Amino acid sequence: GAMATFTANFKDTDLKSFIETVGANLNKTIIMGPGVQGKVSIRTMTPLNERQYYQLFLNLLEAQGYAVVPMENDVLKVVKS
Amino acid sequence: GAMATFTANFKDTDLKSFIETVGANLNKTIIMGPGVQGKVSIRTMTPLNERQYYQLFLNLLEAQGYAVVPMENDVLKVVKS
Repeated sequence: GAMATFTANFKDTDLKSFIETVGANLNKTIIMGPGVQGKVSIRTMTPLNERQYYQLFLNLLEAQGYAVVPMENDVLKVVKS
Repeated sequence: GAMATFTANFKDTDLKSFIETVGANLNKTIIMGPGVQGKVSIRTMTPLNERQYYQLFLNLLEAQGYAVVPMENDVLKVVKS
């Protein structure tokens, strides 16, 4: 039932900037290790609700070789796996 | 990369006018119940995505005593809570 308003359409986008954008869109504080580097592409087929967008982000980062762990006070920390 | 593009800058405007303006920005037709009245000022601090913007709207209205009910054909209904 939740509103489906989240989309992604990135081609060869800087991965750090992508992570920052997603974090902002999810109202999370982002902590990134210095190993977080490179490019990512992702295009949603249809709009997502917030939880589905969060799930996509997790599944994508895992596939990219990045570990993503929640920390106190609304933090997501992303580091090399 | 361009979800977070909603903004608000309203000073001493009619609540009804504010509701209508949000509706237009969300491409939603507004249905208002009786006794929706007031004045509001509100300013976003950074640009918001649709979920964030809608939630800001809901939070503001709830503080005034109003609920929002999505309805069919891209309607938002605003009634006393």
